[PDB]
Amino acid sequence: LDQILRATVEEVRAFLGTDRVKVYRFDPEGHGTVVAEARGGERLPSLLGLTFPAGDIPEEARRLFRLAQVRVIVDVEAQSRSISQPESWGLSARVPLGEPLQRPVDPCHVHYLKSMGVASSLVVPLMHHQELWGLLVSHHAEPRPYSQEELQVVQLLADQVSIAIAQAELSL
Ligand SMILES: *[C@@H](C)[C@H]1/C(=C/c2[nH]c(/C=C3N=C(/C=C4\NC(=O)C(CC)=C4C)C(C)=C\3CCC(=O)O)c(CCC(=O)O)c2C)NC(=O)[C@H]1C
Repeated sequence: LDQILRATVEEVRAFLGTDRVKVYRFDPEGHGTVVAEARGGERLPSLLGLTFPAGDIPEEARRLFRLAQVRVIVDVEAQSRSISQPESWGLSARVPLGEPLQRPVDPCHVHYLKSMGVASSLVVPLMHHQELWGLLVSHHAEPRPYSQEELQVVQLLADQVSIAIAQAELSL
């Protein structure tokens, strides 16, 4: 699995040429590990082999990853603002899909990325419909907005990858 993913992040990155693209596996406890990381160069430190703090993924958001497989952070310049204080939640039948087009992100995570030297982050999961094995995230040091064309690229590869991680798991 590791070898496959590592090969996936390196090759895919070459196509996106994005400052940094990595795969993030989710552990039932929340302790996920970087099993795939690509970088343009020694410009941005490598987070490979490092462990992220458990709980990095909130509650309302993580549930969306399982429901809509669609998340992205907008240019910090436009300064999207949000509050970690949501009103109730949707029902099983209802599937909330970013009511607004600006889907503002609370400041806590925005400045967090600023600390990472990132302005806009895109997320295109590499997993199943009702089950999340991991998450893919791309970093672009530009205030430019996200385009559907970007989705076209990962849509075909992500689906083939999400399948790879699923098929590879059977080995063990
Ligand atoms: C601050 C109190 C907390 C918080 C809230 C929060 N998180 C997001 C957005 C995202 N979080 C990430 C982070 C990652 N990038 C990575 O490199 C990795 C792998 C190690 C992760 C998991 C990203 C890219 C997202 C998804 C984009 C999105 O906006 O959904 C959100 C949005 C959810 C919402 O609207 O409430 C917020 C506001 N982040 C924390 O970790 C807490 C400390």
